[PDB]
Amino acid sequence: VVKVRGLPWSCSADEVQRFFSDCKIQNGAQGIRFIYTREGRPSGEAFVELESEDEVKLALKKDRETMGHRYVEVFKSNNVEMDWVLKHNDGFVRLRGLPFGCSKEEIVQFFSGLEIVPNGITLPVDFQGRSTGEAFVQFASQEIAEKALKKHKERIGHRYIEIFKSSRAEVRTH
Repeated sequence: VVKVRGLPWSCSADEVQRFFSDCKIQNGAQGIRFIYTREGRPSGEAFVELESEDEVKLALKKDRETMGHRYVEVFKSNNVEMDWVLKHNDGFVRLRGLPFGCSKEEIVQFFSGLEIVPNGITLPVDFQGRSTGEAFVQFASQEIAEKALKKHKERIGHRYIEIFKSSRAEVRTH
């Protein structure tokens, strides 16, 4: 059990196997289990199933290896962590592809109508410190969040802010 982060949303199961060629992935391609959202799309974070305990060190070795044009975070995990995953009531919204220096003030001004819960915007950072380009948003109600989803690609600066219906589980994993 080796948790992965920063993987692309348009990647294949063989791409992570080719990325982790040094390691012998248990249960072939089935072992490289992706973590999906409530919408169904892949999150960007995966759950790799390393066969041997010695291969875990070989897996963790590529902690900041460049998969094309981005850094991939690699971290050790427990089998219990993999079991507790929710993919398939909640007022969460997965925001994706945001301007570089995008502020919480910019995001609140964007959804000027739909109410956000206190400190709703939970904008996460990469291991280096920079913003991931994605964000979260806990609205006051699920019905409020549903309305937010209607603006699924409005321009913020010069970016179609892709909005997806997420959950608290995805927010806790980030």
